[PDB]
Amino acid sequence: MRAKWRKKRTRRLKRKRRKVRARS
Amino acid sequence: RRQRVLRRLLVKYRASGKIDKHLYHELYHLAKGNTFKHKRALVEHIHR
Amino acid sequence: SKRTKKVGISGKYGTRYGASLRKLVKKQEVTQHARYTCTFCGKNSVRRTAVGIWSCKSCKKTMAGGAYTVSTPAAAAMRSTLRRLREITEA
Amino acid sequence: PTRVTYRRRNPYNTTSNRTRVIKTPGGQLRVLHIKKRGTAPKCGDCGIKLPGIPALRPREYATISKPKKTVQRAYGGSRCGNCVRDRIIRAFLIEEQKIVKKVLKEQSQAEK
Amino acid sequence: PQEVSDIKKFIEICRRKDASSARIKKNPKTQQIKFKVRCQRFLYTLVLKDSDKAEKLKQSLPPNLQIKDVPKRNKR
Amino acid sequence: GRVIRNQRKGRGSVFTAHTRLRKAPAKFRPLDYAERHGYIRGIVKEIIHDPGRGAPLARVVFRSPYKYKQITETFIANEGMYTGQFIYAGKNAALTVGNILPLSSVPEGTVVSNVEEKPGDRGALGRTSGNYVTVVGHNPDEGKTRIKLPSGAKKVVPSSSRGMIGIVAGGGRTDKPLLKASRAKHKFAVKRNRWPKTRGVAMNPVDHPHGGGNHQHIGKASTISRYAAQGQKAGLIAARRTGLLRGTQKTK
RNA sequence: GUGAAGCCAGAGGAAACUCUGGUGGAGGCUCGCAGCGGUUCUGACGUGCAAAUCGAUCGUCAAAUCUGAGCAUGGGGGCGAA
RNA sequence: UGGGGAAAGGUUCCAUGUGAACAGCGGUUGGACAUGGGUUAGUCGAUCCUAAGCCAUAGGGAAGUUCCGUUUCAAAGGGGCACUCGUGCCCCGUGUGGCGAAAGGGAAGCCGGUUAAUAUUCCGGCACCUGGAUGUGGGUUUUGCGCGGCAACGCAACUGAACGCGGAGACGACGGCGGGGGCCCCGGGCAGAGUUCUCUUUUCUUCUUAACGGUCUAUCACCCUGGAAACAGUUUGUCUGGAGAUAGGGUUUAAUGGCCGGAAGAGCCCGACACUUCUGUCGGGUCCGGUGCGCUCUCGACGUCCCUUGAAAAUCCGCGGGAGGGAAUAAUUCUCACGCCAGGUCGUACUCAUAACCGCAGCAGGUCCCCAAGGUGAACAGCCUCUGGUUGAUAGAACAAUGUAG
Ligand SMILES: [Mg+2]
Ligand SMILES: [Mg+2]
Ligand SMILES: [Mg+2]
Ligand SMILES: [Mg+2]
Ligand SMILES: [Mg+2]
Ligand SMILES: [Mg+2]
Ligand SMILES: [Mg+2]
Ligand SMILES: [Mg+2]
Ligand SMILES: [Mg+2]
Ligand SMILES: [Mg+2]
Ligand SMILES: [Mg+2]
Ligand SMILES: [Mg+2]
Ligand SMILES: [Mg+2]
Ligand SMILES: [Mg+2]
Ligand SMILES: [Mg+2]
Ligand SMILES: [Mg+2]
Ligand SMILES: [Mg+2]
Ligand SMILES: [Mg+2]
Ligand SMILES: [Mg+2]
Ligand SMILES: [Mg+2]
Ligand SMILES: [Mg+2]
Ligand SMILES: [Mg+2]
Ligand SMILES: [Mg+2]
Ligand SMILES: [Mg+2]
Ligand SMILES: [Mg+2]
Ligand SMILES: [Mg+2]
Ligand SMILES: [Mg+2]
Ligand SMILES: [Mg+2]
Ligand SMILES: [Mg+2]
Ligand SMILES: [Mg+2]
Ligand SMILES: [Mg+2]
Ligand SMILES: [Mg+2]
Ligand SMILES: [Mg+2]
Ligand SMILES: [Mg+2]
Ligand SMILES: [Mg+2]
Ligand SMILES: [Mg+2]
Ligand SMILES: [Mg+2]
Ligand SMILES: [Mg+2]
Ligand SMILES: [Mg+2]
Ligand SMILES: [Mg+2]
Ligand SMILES: [Mg+2]
Ligand SMILES: [Mg+2]
Ligand SMILES: [Mg+2]
Ligand SMILES: [Mg+2]
Ligand SMILES: [Mg+2]
Ligand SMILES: [Mg+2]
Ligand SMILES: [Mg+2]
Ligand SMILES: [Mg+2]
Ligand SMILES: [Mg+2]
Ligand SMILES: [Mg+2]
Ligand SMILES: [Mg+2]
Ligand SMILES: [Mg+2]
Ligand SMILES: [Mg+2]
Ligand SMILES: [Mg+2]
Ligand SMILES: [Mg+2]
Ligand SMILES: [Mg+2]
Ligand SMILES: [Mg+2]
Ligand SMILES: [Mg+2]
Ligand SMILES: [Mg+2]
Ligand SMILES: [Mg+2]
Ligand SMILES: [Mg+2]
Ligand SMILES: [Mg+2]
Ligand SMILES: [Mg+2]
Ligand SMILES: [Zn+2]
Ligand SMILES: [Zn+2]
Repeated sequence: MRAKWRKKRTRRLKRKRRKVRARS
Repeated sequence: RRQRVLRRLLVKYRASGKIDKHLYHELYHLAKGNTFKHKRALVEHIHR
Repeated sequence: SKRTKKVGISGKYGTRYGASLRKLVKKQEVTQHARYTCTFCGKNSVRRTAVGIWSCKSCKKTMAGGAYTVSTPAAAAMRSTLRRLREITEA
Repeated sequence: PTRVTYRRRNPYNTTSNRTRVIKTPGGQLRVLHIKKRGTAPKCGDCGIKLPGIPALRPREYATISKPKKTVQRAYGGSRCGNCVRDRIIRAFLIEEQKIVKKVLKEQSQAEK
Repeated sequence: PQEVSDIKKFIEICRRKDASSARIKKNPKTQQIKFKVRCQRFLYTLVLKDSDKAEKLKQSLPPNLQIKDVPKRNKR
Repeated sequence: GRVIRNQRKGRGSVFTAHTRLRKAPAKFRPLDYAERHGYIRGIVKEIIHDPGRGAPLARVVFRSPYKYKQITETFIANEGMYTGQFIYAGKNAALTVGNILPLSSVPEGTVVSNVEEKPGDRGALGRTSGNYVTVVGHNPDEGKTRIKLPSGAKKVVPSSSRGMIGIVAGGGRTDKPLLKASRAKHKFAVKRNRWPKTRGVAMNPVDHPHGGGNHQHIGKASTISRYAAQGQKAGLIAARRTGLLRGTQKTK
């Protein structure tokens, strides 16, 4: 799969992780 | 047209059982040569 | 039912280019359109693709040969010379 | 027997201006512009078309799920499967020939 | 447009946040009744051959969304 | 007068070479450590035909001794090579058809092809359909080898030059007549702009030295001196002799 | 319109090989529409429709055939089947 | 001499009005004159990529305007992470610019209606693509990254970094043969129309189904059992078979095929009532078969010709490999279903020619393409007709010579 497809998926995971740390 | 008519008839005879494969194969090459003028001439040759 | 007495394959040229010139080209055309037995699979299906390329229609092997023949007398004579020279001298 | 016309500015028949005739629910004869036909992918070694994979233009393959684009085995795409069996057999026998060659050379010629 | 095969999941479709509206069309000549619902992306259609079950279906679906009758010769 | 035809060909505007359909040039591998001391082998993938040439080309795939990849090459194919064949290159390579090994590791009397004038220039001599060169003798001290070229001349090359065993494929291409004006056009239409060609005697005096006249004739000796100004060399240049070749040719 | 290689069947012969009927669809082959070209009437017009056109009659027509846009060669230079 | 376009023209397009001038006669008419009006796009093009080719950079020539040079004797690049905060770290490295196609390569829109003048854009209905954010359902896991089939392979999902291999984009001319859509042709039925001194169960017209999806199927090829000479299968055209045929049973590439949605609510054809107009309302019908060396477009399997073998790049996917990461009460980097947001810039009127372009002009000249009905006939020949389009080229009277054409 092309690189932009992989960058979007890993960027999503990073955003989800920061929100959890901010909440907890 | 004539080649298709003769070849179609021979397939019908073999499946039903009127002739076996050894006579079928010989008649096939006889039809490729200009031997049988029409459908009636071919069935008459089969009877003999 | 032979359709020709002597002209043969080079009958497509009609009455042009002179009798002698048609004979030389016929000598070379006959041998390039024929079929040769494969040296690998053994079937009788090898035909020329390019000016010096021959390939088998069954086993898909491709070999480089002569212009209008699978092999040339000069090239054939060299394999025997090379084989004979190599094996006695080094063995 | 009504005649038709193009619907775009290109007036030439240039292998990218492809049309087919349809009849519309309004009882008229029109022209509908269509794309080109996809080609089935071929095998890596032999060069024949692989079975079980559809034929589309190169861009549409990005919208289809993975299981529809492959076959569940080693070298799922790009290899027919007859060639895959040849690889398995050829690889196994070659290594076995290597074992006997080294034992024969190491033992029978380095015993001194 | 997409078929809904049976009754059970059609009411499931109508119980969605984006089910804007719905309508009923009946064809007297062929003795057929069609139920259509309009969602965000598709327009699901349910086909009923009988007429008795049509009455039960009309009242089972949620009362929030509207139901129409699709008269003849809709005005432009 | 004006500029004659054979003076214009040097400007390179219309008389250039057509190179759209040619993929790569034909060369050996660069001289490297592996091929100077041992040998490496590669697979023959395809036998292809490129326009404007006889002698069908061959594509060979080698590995890389320093990096995780493989390199494809392009050779001139000797008669008898086949797809899937293993061919070897190096100093210790075996002596079979298709191998590439330095000219020193070769007995006298063998025919080779694509011989390097100097070690490392990747092929200069004997690379046309059905041609080859022959080794004659060695000089183990001050290493140098005598060879015989297709024209008959003899040459001495350094002993480290390379060559590929066998005869260039393509055989006797030039035996059957072209027989048709169109066939000649197709042959040249993929090489250069040199067909057809006009006789100089039918031109006008402003165009060519052979010029005009009330009869078509040259008017003066057709053998031109070796040192003449450009625009004068139209004819037999620096001819040693002339006429039908009856006897044998002393030069060798 | 003509009907080259390859293929099928029958007949003759000691053999080498030769006859007859079909099949097939090769060629800078051929008659002939559109296109392209421009032989004759030394026709029409010749202060013309036109600073090269019009009519009848003609040459070639599956190949060295006809053609659009993009790019290159510039004056003692270019290009030229001359 | 019909219906639409490329180059070129630039308001010639539509409405209302008009004395002169122009339309080689007239003129109430006009492509003329005067005053107003008209060209709506995430889906059609440009924009993106490269071809022949052109021009910067490193360097060398020339008194100089400038000439050569395009990877060349160059220290020439880009990727990831974390910090309160930009300014701090860590890998890889052979290579490293732009311009150049409205006919090449290429993500995505179809039907109905509407204006004096535009619409694949505006209105109504039903869809799709790319990019960016996020939640529910279902899936997987305590044997940590799914099951089934001998097999070809199947299904709604079903981890995969560096580096590497392969496929698609991606390609000639001609010849006969077979399948599909459209058109033409023949028979029956329901409506309306023409003809009728006599004949004709007669002659003519209407009877339509889009994009986008679901489901069942269609040549080549491939897999399993088995083992062929009294050789067999088989094309219009002799190719195929112990390197595994015939035969029996299976898997799969390819709808412009059948049925259902969309969709009869639409469009079209008749009949019966309403009336200054703003205005209409309500009834019925919208079927069933046959034929072929027919015409046109498209797809597939074979074959012929070459000292001729018939472009490149952007872009997209699969595989080899195993870096990293992750649950037992939830976690989850699940390419599955549904849902949330956004898509900028310029062109779009009209002619394309015996009057809108070039020939001094409203000139018998010249200028690249798409669609293609009936009869006679070998036929895109010539001659007659239907749909659609014109009836425009200064006119009236007489019929000597000499002319041009027949
Ligand atoms: Mg990658
Ligand atoms: Mg794996
Ligand atoms: Mg050289
Ligand atoms: Mg020339
Ligand atoms: Mg000459
Ligand atoms: Mg002269
Ligand atoms: Mg002179
Ligand atoms: Mg002189
Ligand atoms: Mg003479
Ligand atoms: Mg001819
Ligand atoms: Mg003309
Ligand atoms: Mg005259
Ligand atoms: Mg006069
Ligand atoms: Mg004339
Ligand atoms: Mg006459
Ligand atoms: Mg004539
Ligand atoms: Mg051209
Ligand atoms: Mg000057
Ligand atoms: Mg001069
Ligand atoms: Mg001068
Ligand atoms: Mg010329
Ligand atoms: Mg018009
Ligand atoms: Mg008016
Ligand atoms: Mg006037
Ligand atoms: Mg007047
Ligand atoms: Mg007036
Ligand atoms: Mg007007
Ligand atoms: Mg005006
Ligand atoms: Mg939107
Ligand atoms: Mg587009
Ligand atoms: Mg843009
Ligand atoms: Mg770029
Ligand atoms: Mg420059
Ligand atoms: Mg400088
Ligand atoms: Mg550009
Ligand atoms: Mg294009
Ligand atoms: Mg819209
Ligand atoms: Mg709309
Ligand atoms: Mg999306
Ligand atoms: Mg869950
Ligand atoms: Mg993988
Ligand atoms: Mg192309
Ligand atoms: Mg058809
Ligand atoms: Mg007909
Ligand atoms: Mg009827
Ligand atoms: Mg339908
Ligand atoms: Mg249909
Ligand atoms: Mg079978
Ligand atoms: Mg329906
Ligand atoms: Mg209706
Ligand atoms: Mg009605
Ligand atoms: Mg007819
Ligand atoms: Mg056509
Ligand atoms: Mg328009
Ligand atoms: Mg036109
Ligand atoms: Mg004109
Ligand atoms: Mg006709
Ligand atoms: Mg007829
Ligand atoms: Mg006609
Ligand atoms: Mg008109
Ligand atoms: Mg008069
Ligand atoms: Mg008179
Ligand atoms: Mg007269
Ligand atoms: Zn073979
Ligand atoms: Zn394979």
